[PDB]
Amino acid sequence: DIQMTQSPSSLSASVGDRVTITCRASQDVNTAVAWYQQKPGKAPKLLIYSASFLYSGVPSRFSGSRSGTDFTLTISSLQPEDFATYYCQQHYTTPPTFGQGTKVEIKRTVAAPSVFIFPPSDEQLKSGTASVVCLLNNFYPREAKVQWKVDNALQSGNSQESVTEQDSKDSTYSLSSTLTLSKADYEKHKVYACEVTHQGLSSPVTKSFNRGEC
Amino acid sequence: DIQMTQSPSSLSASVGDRVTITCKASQDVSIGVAWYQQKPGKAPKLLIYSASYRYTGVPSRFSGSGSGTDFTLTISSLQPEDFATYYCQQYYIYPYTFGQGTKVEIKRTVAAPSVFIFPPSDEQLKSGTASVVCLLNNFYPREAKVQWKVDNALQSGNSQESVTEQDSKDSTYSLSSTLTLSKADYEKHKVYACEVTHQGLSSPVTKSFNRGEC
Amino acid sequence: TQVCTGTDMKLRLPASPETHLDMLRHLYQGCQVVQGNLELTYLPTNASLSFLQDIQEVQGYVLIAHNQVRQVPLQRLRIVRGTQLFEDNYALAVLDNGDPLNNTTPVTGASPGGLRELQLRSLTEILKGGVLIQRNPQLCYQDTILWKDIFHKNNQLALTLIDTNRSRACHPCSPMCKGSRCWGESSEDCQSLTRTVCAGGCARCKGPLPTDCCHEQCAAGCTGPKHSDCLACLHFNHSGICELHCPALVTYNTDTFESMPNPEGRYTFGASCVTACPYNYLSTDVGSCTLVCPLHNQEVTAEDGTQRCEKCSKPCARVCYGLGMEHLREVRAVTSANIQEFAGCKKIFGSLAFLPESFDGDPASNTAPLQPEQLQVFETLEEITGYLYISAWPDSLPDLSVFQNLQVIRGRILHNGAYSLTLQGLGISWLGLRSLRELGSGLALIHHNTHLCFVHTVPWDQLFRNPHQALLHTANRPEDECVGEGLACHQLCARGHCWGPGPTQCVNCSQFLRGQECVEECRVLQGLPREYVNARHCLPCHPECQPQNGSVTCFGPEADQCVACAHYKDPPFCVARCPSGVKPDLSYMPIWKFPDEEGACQPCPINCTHSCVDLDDKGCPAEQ
Amino acid sequence: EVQLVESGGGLVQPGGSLRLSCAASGFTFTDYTMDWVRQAPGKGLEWVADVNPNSGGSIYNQRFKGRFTLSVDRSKNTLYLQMNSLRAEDTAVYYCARNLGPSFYFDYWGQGTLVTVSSASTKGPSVFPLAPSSKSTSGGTAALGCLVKDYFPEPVTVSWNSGALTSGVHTFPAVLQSSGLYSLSSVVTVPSSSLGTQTYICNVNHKPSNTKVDKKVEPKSC
Amino acid sequence: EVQLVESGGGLVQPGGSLRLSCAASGFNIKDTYIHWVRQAPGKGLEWVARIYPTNGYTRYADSVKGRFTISADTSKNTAYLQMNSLRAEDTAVYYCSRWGGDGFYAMDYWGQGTLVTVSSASTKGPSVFPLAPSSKSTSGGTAALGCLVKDYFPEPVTVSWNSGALTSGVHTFPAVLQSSGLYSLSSVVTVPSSSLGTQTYICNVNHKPSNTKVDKKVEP
Ligand SMILES: *[C@@H]1O[C@H](CO)[C@@H](O[C@@H]2O[C@H](CO)[C@@H](O[C@@H]3O[C@H](CO)[C@@H](O)[C@H](O)[C@@H]3O)[C@H](O)[C@H]2NC(C)=O)[C@H](O)[C@H]1NC(C)=O
Ligand SMILES: *[C@@H]1O[C@H](CO)[C@@H](O[C@@H]2O[C@H](CO)[C@@H](O[C@@H]3O[C@H](CO)[C@@H](O)[C@H](O)[C@@H]3O)[C@H](O)[C@H]2NC(C)=O)[C@H](O)[C@H]1NC(C)=O
Ligand SMILES: *[C@@H]1O[C@H](CO)[C@@H](O)[C@H](O)[C@H]1NC(C)=O
Ligand SMILES: *[C@@H]1O[C@H](CO)[C@@H](O)[C@H](O)[C@H]1NC(C)=O
Ligand SMILES: *[C@@H]1O[C@H](CO)[C@@H](O)[C@H](O)[C@H]1NC(C)=O
Repeated sequence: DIQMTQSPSSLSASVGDRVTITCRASQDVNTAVAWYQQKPGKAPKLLIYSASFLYSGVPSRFSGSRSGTDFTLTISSLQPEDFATYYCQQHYTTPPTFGQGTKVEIKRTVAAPSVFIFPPSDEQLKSGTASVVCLLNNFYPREAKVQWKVDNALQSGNSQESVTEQDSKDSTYSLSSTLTLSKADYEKHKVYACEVTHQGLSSPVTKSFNRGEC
Repeated sequence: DIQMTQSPSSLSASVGDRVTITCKASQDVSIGVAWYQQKPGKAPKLLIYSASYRYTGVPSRFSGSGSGTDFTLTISSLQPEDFATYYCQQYYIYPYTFGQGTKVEIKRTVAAPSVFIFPPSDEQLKSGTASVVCLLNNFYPREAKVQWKVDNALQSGNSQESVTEQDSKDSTYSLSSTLTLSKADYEKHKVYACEVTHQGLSSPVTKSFNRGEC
Repeated sequence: TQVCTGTDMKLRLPASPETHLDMLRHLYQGCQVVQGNLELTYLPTNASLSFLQDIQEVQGYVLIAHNQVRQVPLQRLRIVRGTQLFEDNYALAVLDNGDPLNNTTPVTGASPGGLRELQLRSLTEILKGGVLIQRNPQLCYQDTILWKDIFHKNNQLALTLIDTNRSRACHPCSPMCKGSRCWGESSEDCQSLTRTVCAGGCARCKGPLPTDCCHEQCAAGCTGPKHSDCLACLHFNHSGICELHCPALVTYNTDTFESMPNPEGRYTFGASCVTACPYNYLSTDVGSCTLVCPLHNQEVTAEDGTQRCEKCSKPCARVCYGLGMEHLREVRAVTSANIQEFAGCKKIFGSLAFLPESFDGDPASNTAPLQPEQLQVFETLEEITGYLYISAWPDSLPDLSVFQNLQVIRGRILHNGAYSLTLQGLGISWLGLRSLRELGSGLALIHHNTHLCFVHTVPWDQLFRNPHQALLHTANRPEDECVGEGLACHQLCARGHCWGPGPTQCVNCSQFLRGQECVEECRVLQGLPREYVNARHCLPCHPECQPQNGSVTCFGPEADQCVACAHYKDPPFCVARCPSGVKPDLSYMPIWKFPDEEGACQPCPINCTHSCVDLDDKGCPAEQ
Repeated sequence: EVQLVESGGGLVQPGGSLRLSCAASGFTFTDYTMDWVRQAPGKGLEWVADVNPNSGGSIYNQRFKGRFTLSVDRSKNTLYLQMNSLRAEDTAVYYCARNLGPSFYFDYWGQGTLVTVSSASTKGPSVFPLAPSSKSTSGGTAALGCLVKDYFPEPVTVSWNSGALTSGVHTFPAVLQSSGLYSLSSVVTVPSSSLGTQTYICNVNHKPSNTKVDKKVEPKSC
Repeated sequence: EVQLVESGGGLVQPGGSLRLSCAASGFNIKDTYIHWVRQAPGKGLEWVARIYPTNGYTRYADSVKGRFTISADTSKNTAYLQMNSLRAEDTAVYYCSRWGGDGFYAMDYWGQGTLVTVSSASTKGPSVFPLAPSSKSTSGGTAALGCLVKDYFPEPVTVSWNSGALTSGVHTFPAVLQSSGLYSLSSVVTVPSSSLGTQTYICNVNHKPSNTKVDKKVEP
């Protein structure tokens, strides 16, 4: 078997910057190396074949260079759509081998997210368990802490978080925080809050609401 | 209780043409149709099963189709041997019920009825009954309905209509209607008539009874 | 097994005496219940007849004819069910059991040929048919028998045709007998009455006491008055109980009749309830083991490998019928007419009879003898149900080599109720059936072959299923000269098992094979082609694999598994010539591909969308 | 050749009892669950029951669940429909049919047995005239008939002049009267000139009562 | 045009078996190859098996060898991958892939991929809660509303807004496993201030493994 070791998977760059992705084969591979691009949630598509020839429909900015066992996928001018996972697959032997993917994000301006609070609905209250949702969107970078305050207190070990993948246009992310409380204890207090602390926040921003009042 | 219905009630058609018989089920059955052909007075013969495939030995002049809640039998080249009753049966759920019937008869001229009337015979009068007979011979088609007029109005429950089958040579539809009454019922009125709602003679005809002469 | 199947031959002569006797012995050795008929004809003098002592029930009819043995022991027989009758009128026939009355002058003290006396001490039931006894010049006591006791009350056909002529002064019944109606002279041969001395309305009883009345579902005599005490169940015998029906194998709710499996369900086999059908029969959804699937039901191979009739949604597949199955029913043989239906018949239902007329013609039918080059119809055949009769083969064919792919023959239809094969009247030298690996049921006869070896070498036991099966040698070409000439297998043939001469036919061999021949070895490094081993088969290496002895040339079929391509590498494949590349999926060849220094089938760096006439020295289309 | 001879069909009182026997022949009996399907007079088909010989089980429509029984005598290839707890709406022709797959479509059918249920004894038919007049007819054609009334058991045969006038004669199917007694007409059209001299006789034969009656239908002072 | 259709994705239990079908439309499978390739979540792609349908040659990867099996039919013009003895790790998006016939061996035309989830967990219908625009969740002239779909398994759950006709300000979220083993998403949309009060919004959640299709309205 032949292994493809790729360049580090962090290549945050702005538009127009020359971006290089390095692929090294375990043994000699000749020029049988194809670069595929795949945005998450879709299918990969051949973008450069035989290490030298651009494929039909691919803008001329993309290029490929070969030297020994070192293959460099080069983008002269970065584009917002040029965010995906890139794989330098080889077919020199019977089982084709891929890489670990070079997650090429976009170096953009530090984005301050938009924030929202979602209490359980009336029907959701009647369900038997209340979910409090703290929603963020469009924050650059990714790093942002979220905390839950019940009577202005720490709430950890029960809150759960999820993050969206980088936007194809905004190049940012969106986070959801679910705090699930049984209505046996959800009625102990009256005001619920969530605080968000982000590198794009000058100060942590908190949103609170007094429960039960419509 | 899948009430498997069929249409039209009567399908009059000559030899060598195309006609259709529609079978629609009460509920949805994937493929559960068995089309049967029955001669007037003998055991039914299986024709179609699974709504498309013809039974072994059945002539390929016709073949059904459909599924779900709609099935059809389409005659390609009707022949004299195929003037008989037909049915559909759903063999899918309890309790595997049949259709209701659809006859096929040869079309021809639209000849008017030859209508005759009779008075009750005195042999019945001395027997304490009364029967009034109306005859309509050699008319086409069977659509001709008989209205039994008694004076200026009409009644029901005493009229039994007996129709012969499709005749061999002339292929018309002879018919009789019998009005049954008690002995004393006869001496209540004199005007007995039978009119025909037929597309033969332009207007309905009233026939006269021979009372005094006989 | 306690259940066997009887013959069906009626008055037809034996194929051979020394074969007929062994056939009878193999069919009725330890059998207790005889499905089908029971036929004894042309038994020579001093016949063994010991194997008949343990037969208890007969499901067809009993026939005895043209015998010279003085006594036929059938004591333990109890019931004759008369399912199918002899001449549609009789279920116990005993006729012509004596000397032909022509010359045959006996010497002093010599017993004349003929049955001396019937001895049946337990036969007290006949469920249908009658009795036919006549022309017995040595029989005694046949007249002093109360036959209306033996017959069943439902058997209205109590017609007996009995003869009394005899040439010997029979001894009187012994004084110990009651009613002077005795089977024989010995004291224990007096008839036991079980239908004329019973209580009011009792079909059977132990004796003349009103408490001796049998259960309502016994056959003949009872040890006790409970249905588990019958001497023979009248209708069904479920696990030692006499019942009227085998338990149903599906439970239906009274509102929807939805099917639910019932663990205690039983299938019906003969007059018995069996949990699972025997090996050869087919289990239908109605709950009865059979042999031919009903209409719109087809054989399907089960997960546990069994075969069962399943319902067809679509029209069932075009099963290629044989002979005697559905509409070629009374058709005797295969002419040049019906043979055309046998094109592309991988599975055939029914027999294949071959009378000599097939290869001798019939002037009335305007049918010439079938051509030896007319047998290509039977080439892709893989399964036959029913027997396979053979009484004519071409001389141009030295054997029955036609059926090289027939894997299974099942004895669902036997020739005379006994035979699944037959090889009589032939001149062949071997068989060559290299794929026949199962022989469902019935004895296989190979009869009157003067040129035939390879019958003492065929692996028999590995094909049969039941102990009742056997193979019979008769008039076969002597094994002594077969060995002397050397008509046996060869070394690679495992265990001396084969079908004919030459290394082609071996049911198994130690080494590998290359399609139809057991090989000495494969050709991995040494050999004219290169072959890799797989399931002991020598698959040839791809041609582009450079044959490099000392190194594994190829690791499988495709081109990718070559050790090193002989000519060029179009990665990941080996090519003899680096082919002209193509731009689109839809075919178009602008060349655009040349081999590199080491054979890497590189693309042409030059591009010519206008198809430039100028061509580069490497073969690329050179830009104008 | 598959054939299912039905038998046992005959008159039986309301709420009565009968044992129809469907003797099968031409196929392996114990491989096909058999069905009883009744076609009433002038009606579409029904489905009474089905039986599996080996188990002896029965599956029927709910309406007859407590009144009909199925029995199998595999010794005689028969099949006994024990009909019990009868009613007026039981008169039908009981087609004994064969399941093809055990999935309730049938192919081979019997001729049927007209199981007739009514408390009406065998009765002699009544003959009445339908003589025409010089005005009762139209053109050169004349219509004259005989009417058969109040006879219970089918059938009755009608002929004209011992079958000498088979020309333009119509005999309609019998009609069920208030009781099980039936009635039908038999008319014929003749040339108008023949009315003067040609004799017209109507012969009615009833075999179940073994009565033959001849009647004269010539116009009497008409 | 060249299209590949993959079918057979859905929930399965450990030790079970499943079958995937790749049907090719717009081109003949008689002169190309077929590669089934896994996409393990959070991981790089992985090559599984190759089959040539003209003669039906098969080669498998070492890891999945013995368990999986592949086949094809040229007359029906498609390929099948039957997977047996599935493990927990085989949770993946499976992809069908082609090749360029000759002189071209890049995976030019891929499939669409189908999910296979092996977790020995039950299926629970999604519960929808309409998150309406409140007095404290607005942003100037942009009002944010949406639908909280909770407790569905296995993922995914297709959420459509106006049947996907309108895509302005649409932000679906990945499904996050809870402590209960059930995922929840929050389809959030943003609309103009004047937009509300004249056209109410509807969210259509479809959870195919539960076959649950719920339509809901979000209004003040
Ligand atoms: C058993 O008895 C003898 C042989 O032992 C068989 O023939 C029977 O005996 C004689 C010889 O045929 C018959 O009597 C003679 O018949 C001729 C006929 O023309 C007559 O002309 C003579 O005057 C004398 O009567 C006798 O009838 C005959 N029996 C029968 C029934 O025909 C006999 O067939 C043997 N088998 C039986 C009786 O079943
Ligand atoms: C009905 O079916 C049952 C089985 O379902 C039959 O029972 C079996 O009958 C045979 C014949 O007698 C028994 O074999 C005998 O065994 C004894 C003791 O080992 C041996 O001495 C005899 O020589 C003979 O081999 C067998 O054991 C018995 N199996 C049981 C009872 O489970 C039965 O015969 C059938 N018929 C009737 C009328 O019951
Ligand atoms: C049959 O047995 C008897 C006595 O058991 C003997 O005399 C006779 O020779 C035997 N038959 C033959 C053909 O040897
Ligand atoms: C041949 O026999 C040997 C042992 O006798 C066995 O191991 C082998 O599997 C057999 N081969 C075949 C093809 O039956
Ligand atoms: C293999 O065999 C060929 C002849 O078939 C011979 O020329 C060659 O030297 C051998 N060895 C190798 C390594 O090719």
